[PDB]
Amino acid sequence: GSFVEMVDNLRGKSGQGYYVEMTVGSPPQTLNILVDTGSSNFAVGAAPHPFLHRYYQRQLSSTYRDLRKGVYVPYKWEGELGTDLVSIPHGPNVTVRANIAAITESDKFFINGSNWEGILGLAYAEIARPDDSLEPFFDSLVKQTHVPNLFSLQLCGAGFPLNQSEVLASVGGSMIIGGIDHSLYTGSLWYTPIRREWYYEVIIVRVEINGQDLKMDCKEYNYDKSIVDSGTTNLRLPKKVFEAAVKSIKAASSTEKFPDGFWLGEQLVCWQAGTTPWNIFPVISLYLMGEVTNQSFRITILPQQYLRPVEDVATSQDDCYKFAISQSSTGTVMGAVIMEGFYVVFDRARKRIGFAVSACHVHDEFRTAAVEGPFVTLDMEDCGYNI
Amino acid sequence: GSFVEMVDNLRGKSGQGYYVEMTVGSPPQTLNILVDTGSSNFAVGAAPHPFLHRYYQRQLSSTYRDLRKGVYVPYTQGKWEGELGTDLVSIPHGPNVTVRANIAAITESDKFFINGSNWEGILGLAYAEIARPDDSLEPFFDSLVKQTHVPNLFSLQLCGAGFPLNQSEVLASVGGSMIIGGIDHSLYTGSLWYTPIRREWYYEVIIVRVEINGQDLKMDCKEYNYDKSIVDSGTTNLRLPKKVFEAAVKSIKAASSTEKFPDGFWLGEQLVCWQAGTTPWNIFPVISLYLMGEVTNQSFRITILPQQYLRPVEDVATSQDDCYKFAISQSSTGTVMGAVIMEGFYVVFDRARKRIGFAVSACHVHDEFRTAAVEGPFVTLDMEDCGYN
Ligand SMILES: CN(Cc1cccc(CCc2cccnc2N)c1)Cc1ccco1
Ligand SMILES: CN(Cc1cccc(CCc2cccnc2N)c1)Cc1ccco1
Repeated sequence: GSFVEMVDNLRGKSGQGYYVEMTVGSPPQTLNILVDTGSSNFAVGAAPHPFLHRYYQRQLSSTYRDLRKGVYVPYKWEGELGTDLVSIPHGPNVTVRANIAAITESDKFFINGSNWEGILGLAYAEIARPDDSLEPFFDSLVKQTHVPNLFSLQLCGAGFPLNQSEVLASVGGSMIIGGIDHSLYTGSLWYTPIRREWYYEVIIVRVEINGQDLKMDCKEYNYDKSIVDSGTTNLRLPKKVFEAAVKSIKAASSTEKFPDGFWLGEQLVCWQAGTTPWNIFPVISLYLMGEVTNQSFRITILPQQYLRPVEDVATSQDDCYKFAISQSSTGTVMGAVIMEGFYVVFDRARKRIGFAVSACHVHDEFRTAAVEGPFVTLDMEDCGYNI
Repeated sequence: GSFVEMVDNLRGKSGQGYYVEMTVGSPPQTLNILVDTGSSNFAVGAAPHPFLHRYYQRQLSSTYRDLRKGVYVPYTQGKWEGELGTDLVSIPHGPNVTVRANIAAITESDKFFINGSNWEGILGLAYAEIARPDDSLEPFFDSLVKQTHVPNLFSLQLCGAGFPLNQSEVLASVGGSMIIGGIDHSLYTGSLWYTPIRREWYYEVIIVRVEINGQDLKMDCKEYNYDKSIVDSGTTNLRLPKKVFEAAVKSIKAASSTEKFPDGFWLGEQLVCWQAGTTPWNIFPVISLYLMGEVTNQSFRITILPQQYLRPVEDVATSQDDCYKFAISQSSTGTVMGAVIMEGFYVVFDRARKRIGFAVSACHVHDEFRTAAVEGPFVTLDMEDCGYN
């Protein structure tokens, strides 16, 4: 581990997000910021909100600069654009002037009890709002300092429910800015190409449930795109893929019958303390395009990743979970529960994303998550979707 | 001899299928249903789908009965997931009867419903042996015959227009006739020749000889029926077993050799266009399929023109050129006489006498020099050896 100052700098969980501490303004105003590889705007609460116990106060920063431009981002938050000096206390020892969207109005954005007051969009300018002329934070960081154009994320799910006090005192993972820390993973790093620089887009070429090929035209897996998104909780799949995957997961776990509400990801299922039947649920393997022509590799997750720990509505001693795989109308999304199984390297400089088994992934004595390769795979370019 | 209330009750085309109007539930819910002699399930869209502008709403039918059982039907050419039940069904332009039939309410489907075909369901007219999930689910036609006095027989006249039909034309055009319970003599010319239904599952028949412009393909006749030969209104092309397809394409290429076409054409994937009105029909050969007759050692033949095996398609430029796709393709499931072959003939599915009849269609496309034909008899020996076991 060569980046000890950034190791363990994250807090949070898959259901509400993982955040890093940042400071904005002069003198520095400390705020907790959601790490989101699925968006490209740095935006912070800048006005009182029932779910915020602190926010960015522009009139108290001597380095605040008003851009005299508004921005509306519906998913929903509205803000006022400006720039200010920004730092990451447990990160690179540098201060940069970055664009900041001061959130003045929001609907269903700030989550009661998540502990974050803003969002750090780490994707590319092409999807920045209002348009690509608003330089994203990481682009500003790299242009203004000597920090290498790469960051890596280790998101650590606890494997069990964390109450409001525990989630504030618990280490949720690491965001290494400008490098790769070898203590955060085991085995080798396998890289898949970033197809296009907007979202962190990748190409899935094969899907297996307990080794059984889902057998779908691989274009279906990336319809209309496949991205790595730390700002989303679930592994989400295109309608047709979700329907085929749920049917296969139900068949593999058929020794136990679960209510439709469970497979819809809406209702929790509980087992007597310590008896969760992990072994009846299948592992899921996603094969990704490799960097070598006709070569692919696979990442395999366990039900310990796709079943999300939740506190029983009775706070009992039962171990409960919600199914963390859901249908998508916007393509495949490898959300937080999938990233919790791996150390993910966003190698912007080499236009590639690396995956390695996470040193903090939850597993049991019989199975572990995996990143394995290589596999000979043909015509993988045809797996990509073109509008 | 004449069923005027059923004449012209079909719409559609070979590329997307021919459908008949049906009603399901109480009060009646109207739906366009694909006529398919290649399957045995009555299944209808029962949930929103981007290619469906209407679907069966079970909660609005007072006569809907839930069978509490699912059914999953996967086809390399389409897949659908459904919930089984029964309801009252009628065919507005068919027998004046109402039947309680099994209905698979389709809730999930993959590549089954096609954009712009205008049908929201499928009527499987074949036998119970191939009904899903098993033969205990009585097919619609079996229910119809058991519940009414309708004769156990139906006939199909599928009419190809000979040219592309645009989105509004195909909805206003008469695509043919499905005569339920009989035979209408105005739909064909000449005599009807019958071939035995070998076994009641698919409508299985036996081909005993194949000719391309009179030249015998000369293959062991068992190759033509490997592993079976069926009449299937549910698929577009004339499909031939790999070995037969390769020999047939070599012969059709040799007969049409005065003009060279890209391999993509012979793969049925790319169109070929000619200036308006100049399609060189005459350079393409007729294809003759000899079928086992009902008389011992007797066979007859049906002859198809390129006007049947070259399928009219609109040019990617909408130009005034006349364009087509080659409608003969390779099969791994035996010989399939699909829609383009049925467009040449009036086909009688005589279930009561376990036989299929063929007659030249009064609506088949041809030119002034050649016509489709159904002719016999021919002395043919050992025709039972042509069947695959
Ligand atoms: C839902 N999270 C909050 C939230 C709310 C609105 C927009 C965004 C970012 C934009 C976005 C929208 C939709 C999908 N992904 C995204 N990155 C994030 C919390 C979270 C992070 C990880 C898991 O839970
Ligand atoms: C391909 N048609 C739709 C469609 C799709 C999947 C299964 C089925 C029915 C089952 C079947 C499968 C394969 C061959 N024949 C069949 N009857 C029909 C449309 C059509 C009919 C005539 C020409 O285009």
